[PDB]
Amino acid sequence: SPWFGMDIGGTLVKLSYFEPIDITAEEEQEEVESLKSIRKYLTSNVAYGSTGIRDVHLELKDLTLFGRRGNLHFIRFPTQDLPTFIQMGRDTVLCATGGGAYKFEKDFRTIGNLHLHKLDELDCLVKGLLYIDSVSFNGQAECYYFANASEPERCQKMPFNLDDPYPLLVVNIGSGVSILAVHSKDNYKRVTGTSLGGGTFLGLCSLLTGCESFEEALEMASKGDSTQADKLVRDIYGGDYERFGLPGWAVASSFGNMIYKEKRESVSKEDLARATLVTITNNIGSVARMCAVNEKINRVVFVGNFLRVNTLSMKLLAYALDYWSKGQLKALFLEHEGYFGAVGALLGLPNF
Amino acid sequence: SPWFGMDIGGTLVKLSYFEPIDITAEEEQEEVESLKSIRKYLTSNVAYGSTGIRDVHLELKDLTLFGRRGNLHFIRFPTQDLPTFIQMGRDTVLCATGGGAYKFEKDFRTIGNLHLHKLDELDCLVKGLLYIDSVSFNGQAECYYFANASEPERCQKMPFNLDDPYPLLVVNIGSGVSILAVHSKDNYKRVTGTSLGGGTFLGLCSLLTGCESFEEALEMASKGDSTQADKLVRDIYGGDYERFGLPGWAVASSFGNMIYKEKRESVSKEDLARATLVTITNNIGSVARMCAVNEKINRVVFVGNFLRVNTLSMKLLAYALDYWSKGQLKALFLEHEGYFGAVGALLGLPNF
Ligand SMILES: Nc1ncnc2c1ncn2[C@@H]1O[C@H](COP(=O)(O)OP(=O)(O)NP(=O)(O)O)[C@@H](O)[C@H]1O
Ligand SMILES: Nc1ncnc2c1ncn2[C@@H]1O[C@H](COP(=O)(O)OP(=O)(O)NP(=O)(O)O)[C@@H](O)[C@H]1O
Ligand SMILES: N#Cc1ccc(N2CCN(C(=O)Cc3ccc(C4CC4)cc3F)CC2)nn1
Ligand SMILES: N#Cc1ccc(N2CCN(C(=O)Cc3ccc(C4CC4)cc3F)CC2)nn1
Ligand SMILES: [Mg+2]
Ligand SMILES: [Mg+2]
Repeated sequence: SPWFGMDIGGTLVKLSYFEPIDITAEEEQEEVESLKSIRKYLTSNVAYGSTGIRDVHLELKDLTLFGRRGNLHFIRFPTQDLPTFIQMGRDTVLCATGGGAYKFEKDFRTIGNLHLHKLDELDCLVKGLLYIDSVSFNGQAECYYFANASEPERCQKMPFNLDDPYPLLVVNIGSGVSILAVHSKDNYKRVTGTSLGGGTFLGLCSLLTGCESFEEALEMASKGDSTQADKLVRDIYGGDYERFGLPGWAVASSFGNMIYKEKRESVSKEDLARATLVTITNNIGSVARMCAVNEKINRVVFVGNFLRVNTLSMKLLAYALDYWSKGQLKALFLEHEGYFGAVGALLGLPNF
Repeated sequence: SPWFGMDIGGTLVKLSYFEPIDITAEEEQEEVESLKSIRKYLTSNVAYGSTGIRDVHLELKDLTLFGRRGNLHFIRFPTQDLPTFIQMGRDTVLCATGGGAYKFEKDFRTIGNLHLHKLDELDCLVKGLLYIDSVSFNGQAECYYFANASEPERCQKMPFNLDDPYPLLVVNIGSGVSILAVHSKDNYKRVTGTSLGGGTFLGLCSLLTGCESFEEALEMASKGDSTQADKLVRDIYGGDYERFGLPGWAVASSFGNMIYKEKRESVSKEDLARATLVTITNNIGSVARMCAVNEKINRVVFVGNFLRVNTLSMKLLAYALDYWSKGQLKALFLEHEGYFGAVGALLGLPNF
């Protein structure tokens, strides 16, 4: 059957699909038309229906997997549209992770003779992350950081080597946030999590601005000034709070200037969008910092699709983690950050 | 002069005023009419102007302070109205803390010959907290907790002894949040803080519901169902996430159900108010838990005026801290929780 791994999250389904490129003359004959139809449908289209997208820039080319050569593809669509996906399927052994592997188990079994194997999401995350870093991103680094994140005229994306990846703090920013401490390939734990994640950004942003997509929320945020909504240390002290080394620009109270009616009446949608992004991002960084200090881990890698096409939040994490840790922690990022669970699920295929 | 301590915060001014009750016959003669006017104005009124309030239930009666007996009064008004207060004053040595002791220093000096002594807010907090617990609340405990916070038919306020108060984690919930680690009477530090505090509750609540006061925000929240806005673990998994011991009722994504337009169209203002309260309160508890674990401190005391007339948030903190710490941390509360800085400032009077 086709080789897939699927991560069904609260918001997005992520699918990794291995396309064989070493099909022999005989193998092409002994392939049933439905399979050929699936393969050409997936490789000849970049949009699937109205909401499915293949992230072509992420494709791993000429990967050797399970003794075959092929291309590894990365595909996403909203969990809300999983009924369409399953209905297309009713027109295979499926390794699946994420909460939806449990929630929609019975729905996947409406596909006759389909074998569903549920795999744990944080176990799939770690395996897929380590795997993709190991094979490289088509010879480039999978992992990167922002050099000189405190100086904007210097701040720039730079590769980071994870050849000895342990220990590692993994911050998975999906709908919510899970924080993992990875000590070895088989020794890892979920430290804690936070409820203020990507779904909070998008949910609050939609309530406050009427935006109707993640991308629109980011576009608004890019044009806004969060300090129109937030109360800063300098709004309370008139300057820095020197005694505890708090700079005047630090946010003392997120949305704290919105207690004044006249400020609520002058704030723009874009300002609110940016304050929402800054609020969520700073809280993620601060929780990550506290977990890193507690776990005695100085490398903090951020994954999940909150950071997809979201350089604002990545740069804010890079600057804030370095600034508030006095340079003791470094923020790391991965090119395939939304897809590690799906890859880890695909990697469980030989166990079945 | 009258004995005052003042804490000028980002949102509220808190004032502690010592009323002597041992005035002798001669002392009453040698008292100038303006002073007599101030004392009778403060003791014969409970509302001052349109926005000042004396919290009569908090009064400490027949306290011995600086070798005199008197009553200690607790008074609050919005920082926005400090210009009115200063203008009334222009119709004394003032010990003052909070960010506004710095920001409004020049304004206080418009009162002729007034000596302003700025004192550090976290230093005043610790001194005032330890002092009030030491003298008791008119013979009752200043400190309390909620017994059996996990069972609602049993949950009840109970006194807690702080006679050896160290070590102590103090979580000061004002506009934002400061977290203090107190190891002794003279050994304490600010561990960290969070920007998601009382001003975030009130600012977001006002944006989302149009409420026009803290009390109205709490009244709305009391009638709402936060699960109409939040995405829970059971919304993602269909039940518990057993592998990591996450119950189905845990919030996976605050406001995470608001990414769906039809849910934004059915959610009530009250639901949004409660989701705002729950979001802020859970984040405060979770940050407090992480700091307590890092500081190796198991007693966590919550202060500041976010918790004033706010039993919902107190009970949520009590339950959440006990539940998520598996009973290793206990949430503590103080009857005079908004006023410790003002008291600590008053206690610095003999140094000048
Ligand atoms: N096209 C998109 N649609 C929706 N959300 C998007 C999109 N692109 C990025 N995001 C963001 O990515 C988040 C979801 O990230 P993701 O890692 O896929 O979480 P999930 O796995 O679906 N949720 P979870 O069950 O908590 O692990 C959303 O909350 C948004 O902030
Ligand atoms: N009458 C009220 N008016 C405004 N806020 C209130 C009131 N009663 C309670 N609150 C809450 O109490 C918070 C302020 O608490 P408080 O401890 O007085 O902070 P502050 O000292 O003024 N701010 P900060 O400079 O950060 O220390 C507000 O954010 C509200 O959530
Ligand atoms: N990555 C990462 C990362 C990102 C942010 C972060 N912060 C920790 C420090 N903060 C704070 O104390 C926020 C704060 C709260 C209250 C006050 C009172 C007026 C005195 C002042 C005041 F500043 C702000 C948030 N930590 N880490
Ligand atoms: N006092 C105190 C206190 C209050 C709350 C608290 N929480 C820590 C545990 N939380 C979490 O992991 C929140 C969370 C995030 C993501 C997910 C993913 C679907 C799997 C699931 C998921 F549950 C919730 C917040 N901790 N302490
Ligand atoms: Mg996920
Ligand atoms: Mg204060």
